[PDB]
Amino acid sequence: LQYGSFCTQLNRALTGIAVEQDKNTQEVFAQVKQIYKTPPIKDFGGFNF
Amino acid sequence: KGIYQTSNFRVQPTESIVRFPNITNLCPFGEVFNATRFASVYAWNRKRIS
Ligand SMILES: *[C@@H]1O[C@H](CO)[C@@H](O)[C@H](O)[C@H]1NC(C)=O
Repeated sequence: LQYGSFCTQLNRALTGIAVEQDKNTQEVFAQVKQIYKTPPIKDFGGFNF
Repeated sequence: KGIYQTSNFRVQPTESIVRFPNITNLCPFGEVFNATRFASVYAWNRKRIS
């Protein structure tokens, strides 16, 4: 406690890093809000997916 | 509006378990400091005390 607010600063930096990682994942994966479903019948011109 | 990760400042009482080996008998301190014949500085005696 004589040293000061080092631990709070490190915890804040790590929390910001984790929030930034979650933001990166959300901004790289949640591009579209409409969850489209694949059709049950697959006849895409002979292309096999 | 958010979620914060913080520390703790609480205090708790103490419960202790003490494990000490099976030992009963004294070891000689009242005769090494009370001996009449003491060794010299070149030929200092060395006694293992257990
Ligand atoms: C040496 O002997 C005296 C009495 O003879 C005793 O009071 C003293 O405690 C002894 N020394 C040690 C280190 O026990």
